[PDB]
Amino acid sequence: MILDTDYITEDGKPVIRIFKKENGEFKIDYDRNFEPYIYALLKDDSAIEDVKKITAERHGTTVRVVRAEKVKKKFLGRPIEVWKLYFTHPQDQPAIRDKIKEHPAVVDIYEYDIPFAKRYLIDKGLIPMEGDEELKMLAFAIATLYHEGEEFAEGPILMISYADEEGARVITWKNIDLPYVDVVSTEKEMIKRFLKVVKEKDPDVLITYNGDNFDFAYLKKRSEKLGVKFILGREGSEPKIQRMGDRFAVEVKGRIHFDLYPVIRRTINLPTYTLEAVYEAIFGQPKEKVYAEEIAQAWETGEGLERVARYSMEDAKVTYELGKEFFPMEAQLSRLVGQSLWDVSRSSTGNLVEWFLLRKAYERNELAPNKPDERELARRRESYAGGYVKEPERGLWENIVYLDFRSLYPSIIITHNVSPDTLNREGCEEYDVAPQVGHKFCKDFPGFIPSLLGDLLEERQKVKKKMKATIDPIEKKLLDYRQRLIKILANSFYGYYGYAKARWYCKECAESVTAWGRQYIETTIREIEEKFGFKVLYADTDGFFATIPGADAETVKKKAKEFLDYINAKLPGLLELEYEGFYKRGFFATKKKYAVIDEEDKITTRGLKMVRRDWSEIAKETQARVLEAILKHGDVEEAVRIVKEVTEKLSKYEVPPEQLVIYQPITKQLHDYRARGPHVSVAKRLAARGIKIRPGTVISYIVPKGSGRIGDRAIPFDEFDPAKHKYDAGYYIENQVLPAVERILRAFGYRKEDLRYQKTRQ
Amino acid sequence: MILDTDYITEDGKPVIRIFKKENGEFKIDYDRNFEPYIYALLKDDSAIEDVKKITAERHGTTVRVVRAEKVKKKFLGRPIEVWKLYFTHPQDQPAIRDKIKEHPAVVDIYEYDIPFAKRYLIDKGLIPMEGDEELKMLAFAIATLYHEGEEFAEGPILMISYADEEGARVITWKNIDLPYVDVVSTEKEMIKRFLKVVKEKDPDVLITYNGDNFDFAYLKKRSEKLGVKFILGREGSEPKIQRMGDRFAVEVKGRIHFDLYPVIRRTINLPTYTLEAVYEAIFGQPKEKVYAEEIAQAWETGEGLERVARYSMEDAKVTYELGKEFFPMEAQLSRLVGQSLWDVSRSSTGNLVEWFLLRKAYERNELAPNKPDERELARRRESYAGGYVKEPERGLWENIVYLDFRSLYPSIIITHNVSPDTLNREGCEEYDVAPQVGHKFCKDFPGFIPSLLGDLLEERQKVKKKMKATIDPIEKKLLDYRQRLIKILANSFYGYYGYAKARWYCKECAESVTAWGRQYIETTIREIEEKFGFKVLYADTDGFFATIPGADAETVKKKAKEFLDYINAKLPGLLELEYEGFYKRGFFATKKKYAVIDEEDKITTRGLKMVRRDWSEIAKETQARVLEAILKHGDVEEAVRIVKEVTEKLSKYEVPPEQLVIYIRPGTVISYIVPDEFDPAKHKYDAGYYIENQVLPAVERILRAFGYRKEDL
DNA sequence: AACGGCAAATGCG
DNA sequence: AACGGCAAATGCG
DNA sequence: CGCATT
DNA sequence: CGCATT
Ligand SMILES: Cc1cn([C@H]2C[C@H](O)[C@@H](COP(=O)(O)OP(=O)(O)OP(=O)(O)O)O2)c(=O)[nH]c1=O
Ligand SMILES: Cc1cn([C@H]2C[C@H](O)[C@@H](COP(=O)(O)OP(=O)(O)OP(=O)(O)O)O2)c(=O)[nH]c1=O
Ligand SMILES: [Mg+2]
Ligand SMILES: [Mg+2]
Ligand SMILES: [Mn+2]
Ligand SMILES: [Mn+2]
Ligand SMILES: [Mn+2]
Ligand SMILES: [Mn+2]
Repeated sequence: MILDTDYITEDGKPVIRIFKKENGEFKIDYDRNFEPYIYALLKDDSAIEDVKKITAERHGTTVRVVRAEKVKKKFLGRPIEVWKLYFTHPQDQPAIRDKIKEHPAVVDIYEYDIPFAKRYLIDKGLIPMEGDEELKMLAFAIATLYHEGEEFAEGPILMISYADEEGARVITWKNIDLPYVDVVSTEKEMIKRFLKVVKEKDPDVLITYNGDNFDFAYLKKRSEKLGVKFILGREGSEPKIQRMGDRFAVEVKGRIHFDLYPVIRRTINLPTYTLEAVYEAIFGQPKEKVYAEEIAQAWETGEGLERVARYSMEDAKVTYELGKEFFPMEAQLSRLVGQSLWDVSRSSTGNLVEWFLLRKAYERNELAPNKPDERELARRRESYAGGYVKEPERGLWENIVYLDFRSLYPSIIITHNVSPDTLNREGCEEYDVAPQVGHKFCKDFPGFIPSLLGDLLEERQKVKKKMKATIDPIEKKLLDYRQRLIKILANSFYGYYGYAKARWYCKECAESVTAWGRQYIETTIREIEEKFGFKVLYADTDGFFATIPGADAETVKKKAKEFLDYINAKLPGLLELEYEGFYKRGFFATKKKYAVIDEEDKITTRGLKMVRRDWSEIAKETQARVLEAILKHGDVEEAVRIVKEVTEKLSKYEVPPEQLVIYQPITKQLHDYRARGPHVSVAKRLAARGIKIRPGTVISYIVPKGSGRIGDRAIPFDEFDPAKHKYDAGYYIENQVLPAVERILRAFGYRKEDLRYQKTRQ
Repeated sequence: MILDTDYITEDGKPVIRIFKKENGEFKIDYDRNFEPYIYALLKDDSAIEDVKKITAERHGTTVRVVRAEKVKKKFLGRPIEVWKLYFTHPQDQPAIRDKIKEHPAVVDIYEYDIPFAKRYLIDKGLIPMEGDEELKMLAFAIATLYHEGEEFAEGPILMISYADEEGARVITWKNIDLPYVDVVSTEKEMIKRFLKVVKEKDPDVLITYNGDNFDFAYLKKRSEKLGVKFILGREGSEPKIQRMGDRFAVEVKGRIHFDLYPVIRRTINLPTYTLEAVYEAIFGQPKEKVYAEEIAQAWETGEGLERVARYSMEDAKVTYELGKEFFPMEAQLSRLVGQSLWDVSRSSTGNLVEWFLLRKAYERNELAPNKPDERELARRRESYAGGYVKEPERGLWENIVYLDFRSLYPSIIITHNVSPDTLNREGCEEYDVAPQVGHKFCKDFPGFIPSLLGDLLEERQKVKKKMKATIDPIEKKLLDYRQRLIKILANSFYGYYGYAKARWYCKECAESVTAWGRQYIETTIREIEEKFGFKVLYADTDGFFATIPGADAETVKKKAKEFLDYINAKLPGLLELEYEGFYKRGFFATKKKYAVIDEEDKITTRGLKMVRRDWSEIAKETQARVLEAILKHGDVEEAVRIVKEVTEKLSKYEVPPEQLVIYIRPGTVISYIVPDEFDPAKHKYDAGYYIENQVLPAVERILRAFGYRKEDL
C-alpha cells in the first residue's frame, strides 16, 4: 500500500517520492517524469504565442512556460477547449500564474493551486491505504520538568514512554526501580535511546496525543540544546513541523504520524479533551492524572517517582490502545477521499469534500471551478431557508414512535439529480422541479455530485449492518462513530453547495435540497395524521415523534409499521422513512428541547442538559427528580410537588449548604478574561490570597445573602458557615432551581408562579 | 466662578490650572506651589530616616520622598500622629506608595489615591459653580451616513447642528433649501465651520445627548481622516476622551461638556432613553424620530433631505432646551459636593457622598480611612436586618390616613449620634443603645456624619417650601427632582455605612439605624392602636395607613391630628411623624402592592401597574374600570361583573378589534394583533389569548385580595 | 487619563 | 512549506 | 453569540 | 435573580 507522497528537487526538477509498504517491506518509489501544469482559457487560439513567452522571477531564476497543449475538457458538463500550460517546477506556478492571468488574451486560469504531491496521487489514479497490508504501530509520550513563568522547553524531558503490541516501557535518567523502566545516565542518552528504539522497531505509524503541538516541538528544542540529530524519518530526516491554520502539524517522512487529538476532537463530544477523559469515554475505565506540579516535586525531591513513571507508562499504553481503535476509521477515510492518512486525519470536512471532488473531476475530464475571489466571496454571503421545525404539542404523551428519513439530504441529491451541472440546463427531455424555490434539474444524465453520493451511502449502510451485529460494546461504539463520520461527510456535500469558499458552489442546489426536505416531512406528517389516525407531537427537519392517542404499545408499533410500508411505496428513488425508536413516555417542552424514555427505562434528553452553564447540586437534583417523576412514574403532579418542596426548603434555610455549591472551570489566565462572572471573581480573590489558579482549576463557590451583585458576594465553599452566613435563598430559587425545571414543566401548563412556595398569611 | 481644575507638568513639576469665569471674562489661574503628598503611620518615629530613603522608578525617572513633616490628626475622633510624606509630582505616588507601605516600619498609609486636581480644590477650600455668574451655553448634535456591517465612523458626518438662546442651525455639505441650513462644499468644511462657530460663540457649556460615547468619538475619527485639528478647548486642545468604568467620558478644557444622557438616565425612570422619549417625558410634546436608514436613503437619492435637516435641527434644539432645565440642578450639586459639574454629573451617588466626606474630613483635620482591598471587600458582603414591612389587612377600607416619619434614617443618625467615631467609644458619660443589635453610641460630642446631616435636611426643606409655593408645573417638577435628590443623598449616608467600598464603612451603624427605625414604627403602631382605637391596615419602614373602623372622615382626621401631637411630644430629638395624606378608600393586596383614592378622586397605585411593552387597550380599559368600581364606587361585585362582561364579549367576538392592538430599528413601535391591517370579515382574533394572557392576568392580581380566582372571573 | 462597576434591605413575580 | 479552511440552517438562552 | 439539534 | 417600594 501507498502510505504517502511528497517531492524533492534534483537539478531544478521535481522528483515525486511514493512511500510504500509491500509484503512487509518499506520502499520508496521515485517518479522523475511527472510535470506540473495549470490551464488557461484564451479569447483567441493565436494568442498562445504571446502566452508561451510570458516570464517571471523566482530568486534570480527566470521562470518560463515549458510547453503548451490544447485540450478538450468539460466545465460543469459543458465542453470547453483550454490550453494546458506545463512548467519545469511546481514553485514556478505561484511565481507566474498572476502574470498569465493578467495577460489581456487570457480570460481565466484553472487548477493553479493544487499541491504537486496531491496532484500526482490524483493524476496517476493512486489511492493511499489500499490492500491487506499490516502496519506496525508505536505510540509515545513525554513527561517534562515544568516550572511556571518559564519559556517553552526550558526544563528537561524527564521520561519518554513508548508502547506497542509487545508492551509499554519508560526511558528516564533517574534510578527508578520498576520492571518497565530503563534507566540511562542523562537526558541526552534518553533521547538517543528513544531514537534508537524507533529505528530498531521501524514502525509504520507513530501515535501521539497532541504530538503535533507539544511532544515533537519539545523534543526539537531539547535536541537543539543537547546537539542531537533527531533522525526519526525513514530517509534520515528530522520531524517536519509545519503551520496548519492556527496550530501546527508534524510529519515523520516514510511513516504516518497519527496524532489522535484532532481525530478525537471532531469524533466525540466531551466537556474536556484530556487523555484521561478520552480514555474513560471510550473504554469505560478510569485513568489517573498526575499533574505537572507533582512531577516536578517528585523529580526534585526524589520521592514518589514510581507514580510518575507509572503515569508516563500509562500515557503511552492508552495512546496505543486508542490508536488501534481509531486507525481503521481514518484508513477507510483515506481510501474514500483518495489522500494520505496524515492529511485526512487533520483536514476539515470542507477540505475532504473538495479533495474528493478534485479526484472525481479528474476521472471524468471535468475542469475544477476556482475558489472565489474577495468580490465573489462577498456575493455568496446570502443565506437560504433550511429545515422545518414543528412547534411541539404541549402535554405528556405515551407510546410514541420516532420515524426518520435515511440520509435525507444526500437521498434528495441522488433522487432529484441536484447538481450545478444539471441546474436549469436547457435541452433535456426530463426535469425535477424544486418546490417553492422552483429550480429545475435536468434528469437525462447523472450529475457530477449526485453520481458520487450513492457509493458513500452504500459504504455507510455496510458499516451500520456490521455495527448492529457486533457483540463487543467498544467495537460497536467505534463502528457507530465510523458510520456517523460517513453520515456527516455525505451531509457535508449538501452543506458544501451553500459554502461560500466552495469550488462547486451552488446556492440554488442547497436551497432546493432543503426545499424538497421541507416538502417530504410536511407531506409525511399530513399523510400519517389523515390516513392513519396518528398525532404528530414534534418534528425536526426529517424525523418526527408520533402516537395514536388512545392506543396501547402493540397497536402503535403495528400501525407505525403499516404507515412505513405505505409511505415508502409512495416515496421516489432513494427516499425512505425508517423506524428509529419506540418510547413509553415523552414530553416535548419547546423546539430542540424534549425528553423521551424507552422500554428499558433509559431516558434521552435533548436540549435539556445545558451543562456548560453554572449549575448547583440542588438545581441538578431537582431536575433529575422532576424528569424521573414524569418519564418513569408518569406523574406530573409529583414533579410539581418536588419543586414546591425545594423552593419552600430553600426559603426556610432547610437545604444543606453542600447542595448549593456551584462548580465551574477556569479555562485561561485570569488576566485574559473579557467578562468576569462569579467563578472568575472568586478566582481573582483566591489568586490575590496566594492560591494558585490555573486553566483547568474548578471553582467551588456558594452565593450568600448580601449587598453587591452575585460575583461580589460569591465565596469559596471552604469559607461558608451556615451558623454565621445566610445563603441567598432567592438566588437558588430564581436563578438555579426554577430556570432548570420550568423549561420542562412549561409543557404541562405550569409557570414560575405555580412552582414557587405558598407564602401563606397568618 | 470656578468651572474646573486640572494640572499640567512643567520641567517635571505639576502646575494646577483653575478655569474661571469672572465678570463675563474667561480666565486661567496657575498654582505652581501646591505639592502632592500621602500619610504614613510608623511604628517608631526614628524609622522616618529609612522611609525618607525609599525610592521607586517611573520610566527611567528615579522617584524619591521630597520631604516629611510630623502632623497631629484624628482617626475616627482619636488623636493620631502621622508623617505627611511630600512628593515632587502626583504620578510619583502610585509608583512609590506600595514600596512605602511594604516597609517593615510602616503600619499603614493614608490619602494616597486622591486625584491631584481634586486634592487642590479640597485643600484650598475652593468650591466650583459659586456666584451669580451667567454661563453661555451651546448644544450640538450630528447626523451621519450609516450602512450596516461597517466599522465605527467609516461613513461621513452629513450634518452638524447647534442651538443656543439665539436659535438653531444646521451645517451640511449638500444643497438643502431651508432658512436655518448653512451649505458648505465638503465634510471637511462643515467640521471646520462647526469648529469656527464654537470658537466665535465661545460657550462656557457644550451640551450633548450621549456625546461622551458617540458625537465626540465620531468627530475624532472624521477629523483624523480629513486632517483637521479639532481644537474645541479654550487652550487650543482637542476633546480629551477618557475611560469611566464600562463607558467613556469627554472633556473640553476650559468649558463644561455637559452630557445630558448620564443625568437623565439617573433622574427619570423610563422604558427607553432615546432623545425623543426624554423630550416628551419632560415637556409633554412629541418629537419625530428619523431613523439612520432613512437618513442614508435621503442622502444617496437626494430626496426628502429637508426632513433630515429638520430632524437634525430639532435634535440640537431639544438638547439645548433640556440642558437649560437640568443645568441648575447639577450646578447646585457641584456646590454641595465641592467638585466640578463635569465630575458630579457623571459620578455615582456613593462617590458624591465620599467626595463630600473627604472635603469635610479635611476641614476637621480628620484622616480619611482607606478604601477596602479585595479581601476586606469580601468580608463586608454580609447583610443586616432592614425595614419592617407589615402584612396588610385584606379587604376594602374607608377613611384612611397615611402617617410617615420626616427623613427617618437621617433623623435617627442625628438624634442618636450614629457614627463610626462614637460606636462603643469608652469613657463617655452618656450613650444611646440601639435596640435588638445593642450597639452603643457615645453622646458627649457630635459624631462626624451626624454633625453634617443637619444642614442637608435644612437645605431639602427650603427646596420643599419653595416647591409647594411654585405656580409653574415645570419649575415645580424640577424643584421636586431637586428636593428628592437631597432626600436620596441624605438617605445615602445611611446606605454608605453598609456599602462595602465605603471609607467610613460601619455595618454596626447601618444596622443600628434600621433597628431604631423598626423600633419607632412598631412602637408608633402599638401606640395608635392601643391609645387611639385606630386599626393599622398596612405599614412599610417608616409610614403606615390607618383608620378608625366605624368613623366618618372628620373623626378620623381629627383623631389622627390628636395622635400626631401626642406621639410627637414623646419622640426624641429630630424624630417627627407627619400627616402625609387622607384617602376615601383603599385596598391593600400584598406587601408593596396596594391602591388608594384621595378626596379629589385621584388614584395612587403602588406595585400594581407595570411598564410592560404588551398593553392591549382591552386589558388596560378593564383594569381601569375594575379600579374605578372598587375605589370610586366601593363595589367589588361590580368589578367582577365587568371582567365577566369583557371575557364574554371576547369569546363572542363582540369587542372591537381596535382594542386588541399590542404596541429592526431601536425605538420602533410594533402595533400587532394575535389571530396590522386586520379584517374581521376574514380573520378571527385569538379570543383565548386576550382572555388568558391580557385581561385575566392584569385584573386577577387585583381581585385576588377579595377572594376571586381566574375561574370566578 | 491617576480616583468611579456598586448607598442600603424588603418583597413580589 | 507551495493547499488548509475550518459543509449548511434552525433555535434556545 | 455560542452551543446544541438537525 | 430583575424591578419596585421603602
Ligand atoms: C446531522 C446533520 C444533519 N444535517 C441535515 C442533513 C440531514 O440529512 C438532515 C437530517 O439529519 P439526520 O437525521 O441527523 O441525518 P441523516 O438523515 O443524513 O442520517 P440518518 O440516516 O442517520 O437519519 O439534516 C446536516 O446538514 N448536517 C449534519 O451534520
Ligand atoms: C426612598 C428611600 C428610602 N430609604 C430608607 C431611608 C428612609 O428614611 C426610609 C423611609 O423612606 P421615605 O419615607 O421614602 O424617606 P424619608 O423618610 O427619608 O423622607 P420623607 O421626609 O419624604 O418621608 O427608607 C433608603 O434607604 N433609600 C431611599 O432611596
Ligand atoms: Mg433526523
Ligand atoms: Mg415612608
Ligand atoms: Mn435516522
Ligand atoms: Mn435522517
Ligand atoms: Mn414622608
Ligand atoms: Mn419617611
